[PDB]
Amino acid sequence: DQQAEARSYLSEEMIAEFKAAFDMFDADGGGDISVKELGTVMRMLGQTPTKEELDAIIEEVDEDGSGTIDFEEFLVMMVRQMKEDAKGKSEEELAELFRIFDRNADGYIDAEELAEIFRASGEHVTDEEIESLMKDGDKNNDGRIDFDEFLKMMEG
Ligand SMILES: [Ca+2]
Ligand SMILES: [Ca+2]
Ligand SMILES: [Ca+2]
Ligand SMILES: [Ca+2]
Ligand SMILES: [Ca+2]
Repeated sequence: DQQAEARSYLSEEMIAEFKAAFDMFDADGGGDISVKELGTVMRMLGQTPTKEELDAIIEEVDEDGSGTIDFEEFLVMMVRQMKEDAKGKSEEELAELFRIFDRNADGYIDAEELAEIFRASGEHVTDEEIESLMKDGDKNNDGRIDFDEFLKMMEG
């Protein structure tokens, strides 16, 4: 089920990129990645994992209990890393967006700060538009916009 889902998330084109990586990691070309093969790749990345630590990573994926990671398990592993990064890059955009707007960085975006950003972006925006904006974001009605409110406004 997890592998089927993983598969559906990737394109032919992505799978083949991953078969290639998989094949490289698969040092003996046997079709599945062992604790030894994974360690070589991790050591390479500069880490010092113990055999138990490698065994653990494999368990994250190991749905047939072989103690090794085969291709179907590899994509699940890759897709999990792909979704985590996308999520992490998405959050970084939001944190920094809020940081650009909050020029006096008191942790809140006010109507003036809001205006300057659109101003700076090169777009028109009327005092009525900003007003509408500030009133739809101000959920606790204190006139300013906090990170909680901003997020709600962003992801909508
Ligand atoms: Ca295709
Ligand atoms: Ca192998
Ligand atoms: Ca397995
Ligand atoms: Ca501010
Ligand atoms: Ca508020």
